[PDB]
Amino acid sequence: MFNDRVIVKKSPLGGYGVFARKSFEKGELVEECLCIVRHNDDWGTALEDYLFSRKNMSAMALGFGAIFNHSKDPNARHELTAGLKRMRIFTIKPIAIGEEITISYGDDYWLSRPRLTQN
Amino acid sequence: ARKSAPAT
Ligand SMILES: Nc1ncnc2c1ncn2[C@@H]1O[C@H](CSCC[C@H](N)C(=O)O)[C@@H](O)[C@H]1O
Repeated sequence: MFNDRVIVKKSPLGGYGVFARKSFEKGELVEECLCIVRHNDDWGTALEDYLFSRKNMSAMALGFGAIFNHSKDPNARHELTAGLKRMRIFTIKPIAIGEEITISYGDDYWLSRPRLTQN
Repeated sequence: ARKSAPAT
């Protein structure tokens, strides 16, 4: 799974992660993807660890959106439009080829999962 | 808790 900007491959952080295929400048757009949005309670349990949420709504990012791993020291950030219809991943610093691209899931994601170890 | 969703 890849495009001109990134590639998906095994990550040292866990499972699969998104990596830079080319160098990125600070503030450059890494990925823009559409999201499927529905009330929080309509998602079952399958995607509990993947979904993004705002208030009573949750969104499942398509494209590479749901594959980005988390880091306490991320090199990218994510934002979702009103209605959570689209998500954008922007770098917050220069990223070199081969470097994993990470975002911040937010504290509660991890605090609510004490059995899971954060890398 | 699910992931945060920062506003634009
Ligand atoms: N910094 C980190 N440390 C440990 N696990 C992480 C992590 N960032 C992401 N993950 C893993 O990724 C999950 C969310 S989905 C992200 C893609 C996932 N790595 C995969 O292969 O499908 C988390 O719940 C966790 O299991």
